[PDB]
Amino acid sequence: GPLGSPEFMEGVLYKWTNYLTGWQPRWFVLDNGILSYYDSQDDVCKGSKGSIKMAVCEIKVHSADNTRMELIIPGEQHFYMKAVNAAERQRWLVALGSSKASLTDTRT
Repeated sequence: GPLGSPEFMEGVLYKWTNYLTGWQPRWFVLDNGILSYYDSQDDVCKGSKGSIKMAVCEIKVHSADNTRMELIIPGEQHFYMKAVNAAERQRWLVALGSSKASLTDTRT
């Protein structure tokens, strides 16, 4: 994953809401082992209202290189994330996937 270059990642992901609404892009940034969500980029500066703690949350990454990844945090969870394309997904995989590999606390 992150090698030498600063381990920072930012962008949006597909988030499922309802069948009527379809899909809604939401803003996510990976920093310091925490994956935080915001309403927009400007909203980031206001201060996070909520975040996903990667050290306690699994980013589900297997092998198939494509946009589909899953975030599971026991209690809240049910976060499905999908990038623009598999390449974009790989960017998230660089920051997030490194967290998966030998992560803390009781997993699975």
